[PDB]
Amino acid sequence: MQALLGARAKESLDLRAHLKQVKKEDTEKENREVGDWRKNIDALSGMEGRKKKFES
Amino acid sequence: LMKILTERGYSFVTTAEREIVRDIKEKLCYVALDFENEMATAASSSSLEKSYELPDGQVITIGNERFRCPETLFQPSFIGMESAGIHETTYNSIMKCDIDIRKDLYANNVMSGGTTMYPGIADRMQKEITALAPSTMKIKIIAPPERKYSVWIGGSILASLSTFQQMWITKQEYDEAGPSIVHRKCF
Repeated sequence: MQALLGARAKESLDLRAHLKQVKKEDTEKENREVGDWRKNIDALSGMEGRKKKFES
Repeated sequence: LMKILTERGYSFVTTAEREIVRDIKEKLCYVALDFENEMATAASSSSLEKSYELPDGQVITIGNERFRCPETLFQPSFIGMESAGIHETTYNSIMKCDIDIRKDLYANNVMSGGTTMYPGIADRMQKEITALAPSTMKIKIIAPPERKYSVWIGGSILASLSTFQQMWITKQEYDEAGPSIVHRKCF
């Protein structure tokens, strides 16, 4: 009386935690696309002089 | 300016006189960022007048005429033109462009040509557009010392760009097509 419902619970937890597991696999093996970037700036710090080109 | 200087007792009607008024304007006039308040005192006191030496030893001073002249840029009705001014036309050129363009044109209002050298014009034009423009948007004027000379300078830049060397009509294509070629090769 104690073994059958145990086995059924094992199967159900297996299927659910296993879909959870296969998707969490994709989450963990690649966590790079969920990252970000520094996005630096040059900002042209030279407001003391101008440029050589004809347009400037 | 010549008509309002006539009102003040300085009548300029011949060519020499006209060329002189243009020179006076260039050295004495300014836009004013508040026409009515500037006029309220310019028309009441000599403290807002500026002198000019005429070529014959005579002198002239200019009072509210000093700013009423450039004011026509904001009020074209002064010379009989059916227009609200250069800031409304500037505003409409920004406004009539696509909605994703408008923000970039508000922030890049470029003054060019001459008359851009009237003191205060670069600032009044930013004020006049800001007053018409939506909030949030940045309104900004570009007004380098290369003003009035900007078209020539642009010509120098353009004529010498590598990206422009294919835009020239040669004197081959010209004779085969005639001068109407300019409408196909230039603009």
